[PDB]
Amino acid sequence: RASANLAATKMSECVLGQSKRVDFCGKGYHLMSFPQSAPHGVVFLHVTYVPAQEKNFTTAPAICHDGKAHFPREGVFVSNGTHWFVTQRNFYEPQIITTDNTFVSGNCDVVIGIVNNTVYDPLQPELDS
Amino acid sequence: RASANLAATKMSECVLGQSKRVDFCGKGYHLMSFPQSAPHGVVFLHVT
Amino acid sequence: VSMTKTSVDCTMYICGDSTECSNLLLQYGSFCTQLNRALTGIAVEQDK
Amino acid sequence: LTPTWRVYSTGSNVFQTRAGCLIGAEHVNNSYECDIPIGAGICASYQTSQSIIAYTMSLGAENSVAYSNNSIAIPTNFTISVTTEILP
Amino acid sequence: NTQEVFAQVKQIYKTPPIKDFGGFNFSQILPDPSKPSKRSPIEDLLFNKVTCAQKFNGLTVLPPLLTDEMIAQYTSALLAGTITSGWTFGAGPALQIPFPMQMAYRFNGIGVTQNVLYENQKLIANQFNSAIGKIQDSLSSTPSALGKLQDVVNQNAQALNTLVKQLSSNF
Ligand SMILES: *[C@@H]1O[C@H](CO)[C@@H](O)[C@H](O)[C@H]1NC(C)=O
Ligand SMILES: *[C@@H]1O[C@H](CO)[C@@H](O)[C@H](O)[C@H]1NC(C)=O
Ligand SMILES: *[C@@H]1O[C@H](CO)[C@@H](O)[C@H](O)[C@H]1NC(C)=O
Ligand SMILES: *[C@@H]1O[C@H](CO)[C@@H](O)[C@H](O)[C@H]1NC(C)=O
Ligand SMILES: *[C@@H]1O[C@H](CO)[C@@H](O)[C@H](O)[C@H]1NC(C)=O
Ligand SMILES: *[C@@H]1O[C@H](CO)[C@@H](O)[C@H](O)[C@H]1NC(C)=O
Ligand SMILES: *[C@@H]1O[C@H](CO)[C@@H](O)[C@H](O)[C@H]1NC(C)=O
Repeated sequence: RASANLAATKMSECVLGQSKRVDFCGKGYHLMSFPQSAPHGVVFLHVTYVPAQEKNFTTAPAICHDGKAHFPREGVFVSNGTHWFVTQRNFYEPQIITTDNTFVSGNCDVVIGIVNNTVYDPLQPELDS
Repeated sequence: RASANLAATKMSECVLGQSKRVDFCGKGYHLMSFPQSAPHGVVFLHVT
Repeated sequence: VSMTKTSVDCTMYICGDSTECSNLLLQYGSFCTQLNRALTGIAVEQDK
Repeated sequence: LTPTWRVYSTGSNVFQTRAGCLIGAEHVNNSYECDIPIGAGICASYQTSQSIIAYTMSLGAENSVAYSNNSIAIPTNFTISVTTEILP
Repeated sequence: NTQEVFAQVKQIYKTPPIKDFGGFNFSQILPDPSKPSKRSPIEDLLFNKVTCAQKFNGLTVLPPLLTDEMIAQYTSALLAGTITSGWTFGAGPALQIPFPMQMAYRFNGIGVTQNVLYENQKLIANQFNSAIGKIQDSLSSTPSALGKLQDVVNQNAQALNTLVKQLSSNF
């Protein structure tokens, strides 16, 4: 009965939805689950997302631009050695640092590990032309 | 065995991740958790 | 969430006011003590 | 009290564990995954000529994450894996 | 049960030789190499707190498959993965990340911006260290802290003692 309650919970939270519980439905970031009837039991085919190929990058908590601290709206600041990019956490998709993906939260004196870089303003080129 | 299943679930959802379940791992907005071996048991240091 | 918090007096159940029955129960060991301890554990568990 | 049961093989097979002593299995100083749990961290397996080997089971492949207050590791590729879970 | 609770990790991760975690101090929870068994001070208190031993009536106690040292090695691997990688070591390859950035991740997890932590990094680190020290002190002082494990041990011991004493009755 405990096993069947667990099976019902897994059906509800992984077949009927996507569960954020870690290692509840498969090892990895759970995507789906498919029930399969079995003799006196049930089999779940837990479809999970597993990152594969890592790559080292230099990172900073914030970006000091124009005398103010810029933090990533969603992602992390990474550098390939010379240029700084903002990248989503779970997949390497470098993006140019702009004001759309970053938010200002003060000055640079207080953040530990902040680095000096430029933040592109998507309004200045239109203002010039 | 029920206690050990709960301990395994807490390990998976709090040591290996951040759980949004309320009061599952400590009282408050759960941040982390640290396993500690104990005689015939386990101790979790729920950082909240 | 809980169930009725019953308790059973093993000596009063097996035997009434009889003392010969009480002695014959005494020679059977500590079964009554185990039963009373189990029922008390159930009671405390219901409160918990 | 028959010699067929008592076999020691010059005493090399005799291995003293915490769960007792294992007779008839050769001790190996390297570690694999647990196959037959003897107890107290000792497991036995049938591996090559071919004989039972008693060893301290390996908890896993030792790893060392290259921690640094300045470097991060972000995956550039993924893997859609399907895990099978059986429940009565 | 032991193998399900403690063997969640697949590889025994190692804590880096230098502890530069932006002010966070895990010395109370990380293994102490000075003492013989690589157990953290908190684990030392936990093992010291929980406490007719030669029963010859057919009763024997089988040793657990996972020794206390192996359980401590699992615990150390989980701690090192959590500190160095975060939650990434339970969902695939362990991805290194500075601990202040991991805490920023977790703050976003609870619905608080990274902003809150990056200007309160020292304060939050000090609060975490003080909380860990208070756990150390409370475990050291209060004798009934580990009530559950001691209760389990006492229940098993009392059951065995009753089983032994049942040989004294005539039936
Ligand atoms: C990152 O650098 C460390 C430095 O020792 C190295 O061990 C590791 O393999 C590197 N990661 C990648 C993906 O190359
Ligand atoms: C980093 O990426 C930029 C992309 O704009 C490229 O121009 C530069 O050569 C790259 N540098 C390295 C070291 O990969
Ligand atoms: C990282 O730590 C080193 C010393 O361990 C220090 O010199 C450096 O400034 C630190 N960087 C950041 C971003 O904290
Ligand atoms: C960033 O630039 C400012 C002036 O633009 C300077 O005062 C500061 O020292 C720079 N930061 C670093 C880390 O060089
Ligand atoms: C462990 O066994 C190997 C077998 O080749 C041997 O070479 C080694 O000396 C042994 N070490 C100890 C400490 O017994
Ligand atoms: C990702 O991995 C797949 C195989 O798993 C491969 O076919 C593909 O080329 C890889 N992509 C990159 C960008 O490495
Ligand atoms: C961490 O705590 C230990 C004892 O609790 C103390 O000796 C040490 O100074 C603290 N800081 C560091 C960086 O180890």
